[PDB]
Amino acid sequence: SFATRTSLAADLAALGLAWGDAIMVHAAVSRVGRLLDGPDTIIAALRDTVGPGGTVLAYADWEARYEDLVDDAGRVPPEWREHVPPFDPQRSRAIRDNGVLPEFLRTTPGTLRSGNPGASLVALGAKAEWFTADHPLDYGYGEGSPLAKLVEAGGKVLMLGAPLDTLTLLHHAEHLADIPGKRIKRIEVPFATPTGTQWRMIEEFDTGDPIVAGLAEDYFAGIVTEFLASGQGRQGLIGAAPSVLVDAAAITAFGVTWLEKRFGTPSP
Amino acid sequence: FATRTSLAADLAALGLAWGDAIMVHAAVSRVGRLLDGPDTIIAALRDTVGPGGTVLAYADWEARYEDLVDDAGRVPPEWREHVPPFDPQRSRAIRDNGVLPEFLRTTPGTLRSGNPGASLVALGAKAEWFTADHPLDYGYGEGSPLAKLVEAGGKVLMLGAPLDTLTLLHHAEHLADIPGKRIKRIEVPFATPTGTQWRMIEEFDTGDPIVAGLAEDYFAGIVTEFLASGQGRQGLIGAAPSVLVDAAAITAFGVTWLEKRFGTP
Ligand SMILES: CC(C)(COP(=O)(O)OP(=O)(O)OC[C@H]1O[C@@H](n2cnc3c(N)ncnc32)[C@H](O)[C@@H]1OP(=O)(O)O)[C@@H](O)C(=O)NCCC(=O)NCCS
Ligand SMILES: CC(C)(COP(=O)(O)OP(=O)(O)OC[C@H]1O[C@@H](n2cnc3c(N)ncnc32)[C@H](O)[C@@H]1OP(=O)(O)O)[C@@H](O)C(=O)NCCC(=O)NCCS
Repeated sequence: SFATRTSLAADLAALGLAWGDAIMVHAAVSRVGRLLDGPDTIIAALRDTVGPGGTVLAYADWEARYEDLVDDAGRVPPEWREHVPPFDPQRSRAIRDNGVLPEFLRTTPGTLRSGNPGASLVALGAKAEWFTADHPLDYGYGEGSPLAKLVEAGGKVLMLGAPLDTLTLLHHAEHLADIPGKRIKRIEVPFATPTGTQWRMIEEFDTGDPIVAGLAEDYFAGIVTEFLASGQGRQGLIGAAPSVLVDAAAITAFGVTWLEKRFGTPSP
Repeated sequence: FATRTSLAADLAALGLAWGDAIMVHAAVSRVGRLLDGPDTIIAALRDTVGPGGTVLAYADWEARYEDLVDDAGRVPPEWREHVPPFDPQRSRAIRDNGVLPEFLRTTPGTLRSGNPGASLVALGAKAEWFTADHPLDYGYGEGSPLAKLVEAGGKVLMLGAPLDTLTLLHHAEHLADIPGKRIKRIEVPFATPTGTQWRMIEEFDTGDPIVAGLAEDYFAGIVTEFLASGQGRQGLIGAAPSVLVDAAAITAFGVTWLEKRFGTP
């Protein structure tokens, strides 16, 4: 009844994960079933399937409880400024909303973590340095971001039993979409540096809610559901977890088209 | 919000001092709302104790393979090379001990000793010494990290944790001169470059009391008697009722406690 490193690797190959792939994972680890090495079995199986030339990624974000204290400008009151732990890509935890897997991947030796805290990705493998280098601090889900690099490299996204609305790459589609009324987030962020804490205003399209008004919180799940119903992507079990594997470029373009058909003015 | 500074003040108020080697057993949920989660506790401990001190915790490890028993403690041959081997840098801390040992283990600079079931994690001035050369047999006895904590005059902090989780009292069980001590043997897999390598580990069993006739949680009674004798300190760390005891004192108290009942003075 134990799911092993070998058995999960076989499930991953059966679903379409291939040697050399760059694979970003969204997991609901409890749905995989009985795991012999806990969540680390999932990470190992992904690395076994993808080989030393591939890369395993996950969405990290970070635990910034201090955001409950910021004013309407997104700035930290002076009374709290020196009590807020600054972001350090090597020490700051992955956000707890994203599950156990991003944090377990972050603390796997060799894993790198990009520099934009809220948009940070973790990467482990051959192109981890490229994925995590020079993450732009403003609009960190757009051009030059790890998500943009995942599309460029022909990477893939694996929903390992996770709800389909957690597909972070669709925030990149939100950034690219040519639509009016895009919601913007501004937040002050402290960065750990060799000379001490540096504070910096971060501006981006807001990813805590849909990019524009008139959308349900989980409307990403609808985009993926329509994507799968249209015959794109792959479906199958990884352990006990029903899973979907999609092409990063395909789901991004589908998401942009989806948004621009509904709120934009598309071509034909 | 409870902050790094306020928790460090609570720790100093309770008796944690500059340069101390402090071993922590925590129930993080009782400390209250923390601005940097459990890492605030680790930071406050290092701030209170300073660069000359050391922060420690009991790591153990998740050896779910132990559920594939055989009563002599051996892994069936079909599983011997599917069992995840112990790697001191990569194996997780056991989850029975709470989130704090694992958060401390993955703090950069933290080291972890080589006896998997008895493994301690240490961060600070003497972390390399504390975690070095952990004997594979009787890893709660002489030359162990727990013995080194006693030797260094360290302290143990029960940070809202149930008092029976005080791992150092297993060292008192090892030291106690008493008959009928129960012994555990188990096969343990170690990760090596050429594949998994095995070690038969022998130790006094720490899953149950050292001898028969004791309550499962009798460590908590020992700590209560220790405090009732006027030793150690109690107080709040954040919202967490806490106990701070001297490692050498509680060990000697524990040895005497066991030797009054089953041994001889
Ligand atoms: C929210 C969500 C994570 C909840 O799913 P979940 O499986 O219940 O939570 P996790 O993924 O962290 O899995 C936890 C499992 O891993 C194990 N686990 C967790 N921490 C562990 C630890 N320190 N040691 C050993 N095992 C551990 C546990 O066995 C646990 O299973 P259990 O509670 O049944 O015993 C999931 O629905 C999801 O959304 N995943 C994608 C997250 C994401 O990418 N979000 C992006 C922002 S929208
Ligand atoms: C079993 C025991 C750990 C349960 O106490 P607990 O406080 O409920 O569990 P933890 O210590 O791991 O604290 C978890 C808290 O830290 C936070 N936390 C846990 N994981 C987190 C994560 N990835 N990110 C951010 N915060 C996290 C949570 O806020 C959680 O509190 P909540 O779930 O109530 O909201 C405790 O009773 C105990 O025995 N501690 C001593 C253990 C020991 O040393 N045993 C020795 C062997 S006998």
